[PDB]
Amino acid sequence: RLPTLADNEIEYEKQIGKGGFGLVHKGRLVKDKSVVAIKSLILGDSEGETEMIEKFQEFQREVFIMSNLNHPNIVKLYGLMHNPPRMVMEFVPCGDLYHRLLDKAHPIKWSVKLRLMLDIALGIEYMQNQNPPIVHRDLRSPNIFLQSLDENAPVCAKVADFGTSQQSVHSVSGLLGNFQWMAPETIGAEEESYTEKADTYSFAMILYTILTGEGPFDEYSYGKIKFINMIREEGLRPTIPEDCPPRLRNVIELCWSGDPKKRPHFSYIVKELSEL
Ligand SMILES: Nc1ncnc2c1ncn2[C@@H]1O[C@H](COP(=O)(O)OP(=O)(O)CP(=O)(O)O)[C@@H](O)[C@H]1O
Repeated sequence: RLPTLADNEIEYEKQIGKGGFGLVHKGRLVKDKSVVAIKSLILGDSEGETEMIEKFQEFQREVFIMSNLNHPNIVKLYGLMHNPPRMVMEFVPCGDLYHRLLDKAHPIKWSVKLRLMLDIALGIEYMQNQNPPIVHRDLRSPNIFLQSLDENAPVCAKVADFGTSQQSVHSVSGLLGNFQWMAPETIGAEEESYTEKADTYSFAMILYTILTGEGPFDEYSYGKIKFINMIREEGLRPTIPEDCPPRLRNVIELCWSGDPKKRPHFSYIVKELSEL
């Protein structure tokens, strides 16, 4: 169930849109004075081929997945708008995890890192406890939005951008692109199936990037085919630093296991991370 907002129920402020299927605007709900992000669906008729205009299904997939999710560590969908088709999402004020980690002169302090780690873990835990489980398929640092970087804040990090997300009681397949973040069983061929355990692998890469501030696999340089082979067949993984807490190292290593079934349930992951 998703409520409908009219053009008068919200007021626009500005644009900040790097949108995949349109434009993103900042705005406010007239009722709450609540700050809000507006994601529009813009079909460029003078832009793309009839196969490219299948970004409609992405906008759709997002709406469908978002309508069932209600968790503090997942970006909330307030409602839907028409003409154009628009998603009304809560505004997350501190940017995303990818851009914040680029700032080397200002490293995130240890306690805040843990808040971020646990925040994302709780979000994904929620996703995997759904019936059927939510497979995000695009878990990476740009898709983690930062609510606050204060260690005592209610919510520090939120999971976002469920556009390529799949929710099926059966098996899910499809070759994914962004290989440095994605499970080995998702990057080799479309001809093989995978589960929500792929997200558990992606999460390990997110744990690594928070811990080191560095891009996963940035320490290596291979051609695409050689890179995919190493990850799949030779167990190529980013190097966990020697000073990393023993319990965090174990969580990361189990979460990026080549064998998907060895990647832990998030009840275990949350518990382990909370002991850090
Ligand atoms: N709820 C929100 N709160 C604050 N900013 C948001 C937001 N939703 C989107 N944005 C911003 O609007 C822009 C739109 O990006 P979008 O959400 O479409 O991801 P994307 O698909 O562009 C990631 P990539 O470029 O890697 O594919 C981003 O810069 C993001 O920071």
